[PDB]
Amino acid sequence: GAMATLYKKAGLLVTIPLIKGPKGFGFAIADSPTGQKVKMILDSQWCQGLQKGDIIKEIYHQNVQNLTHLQVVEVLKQFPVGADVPLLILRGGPPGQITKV
Repeated sequence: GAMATLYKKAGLLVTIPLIKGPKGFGFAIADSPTGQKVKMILDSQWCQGLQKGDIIKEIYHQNVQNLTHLQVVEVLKQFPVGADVPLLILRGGPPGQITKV
C-alpha cells in the first residue's frame, strides 16, 4: 500500500546477511551506470532478501562505491565457503559486464 509505495519512491537501505554457498553467494551483478546492480538471483538461500535491481553500497561495512566491477567481484570471491558477509544495498529511490558471485 501507501507505505510500500513511498519506500520505493524514497529508497531503502537494506542489510542482507549473505552466507557463502558452495558455488558463491547465489547472485550475479551487472556493472551498471548506477553501481554494482543485482542482475539475477541464482540461489536465494545464500542471499536471503536480496532482489534484482538492488545496488551494492557496502560489503562487510566497508563502502565499495569507488571500487570497480572487477574489484567487487574479487572481494566477494575472496570469502571462503560458509562465511557470513553483511551486504548493504540500496533498493529503489530516485533513479555492462555481468558476473556470477
